[PDB]
Amino acid sequence: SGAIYVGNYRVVNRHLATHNDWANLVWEDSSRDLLVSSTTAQGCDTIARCDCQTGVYYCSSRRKHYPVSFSKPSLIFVEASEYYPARYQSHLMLAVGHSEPGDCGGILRCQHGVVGIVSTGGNGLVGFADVRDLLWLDE
Ligand SMILES: Cc1ccccc1CNC(=O)N1CCC[C@H](C(N)=O)C1
Ligand SMILES: [Zn+2]
Repeated sequence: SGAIYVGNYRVVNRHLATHNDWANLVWEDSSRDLLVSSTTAQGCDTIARCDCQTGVYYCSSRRKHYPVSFSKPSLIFVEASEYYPARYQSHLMLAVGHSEPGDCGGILRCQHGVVGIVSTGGNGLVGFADVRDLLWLDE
């Protein structure tokens, strides 16, 4: 679990969105596993606007932060799950690092701010949904 709170927006994994997220829907994209809802309170987070390929992520299944080198956002095949059929997930970045399904929502950050959130993984890999291209989150 986990979310990004920037301005009057809450960014969550689309597969973990609540009934309240859907009732306050701003934008969603199944191919990216992202959903953004509106908030009444002002958020605590800053979004990175950069091309960093290193950063640090929070891993809830270890209660620890880990440094990672990750690939640029790209189109990657993801096997069928209970949430989605087998498909290509877009804007996904992979890195070597521990992850389990409940780690989805953990933030990846570089020195410029929030880069993305955990969305997939397994076998010593962790995959992050990028948010750096969503320039509208800042206004
Ligand atoms: C092993 C692991 C580690 C971290 C996260 C997930 C997993 C394994 N489940 C998994 O990949 N999916 C279920 C949740 C939604 C995911 C998606 N983006 O399509 C697909
Ligand atoms: Zn950066």
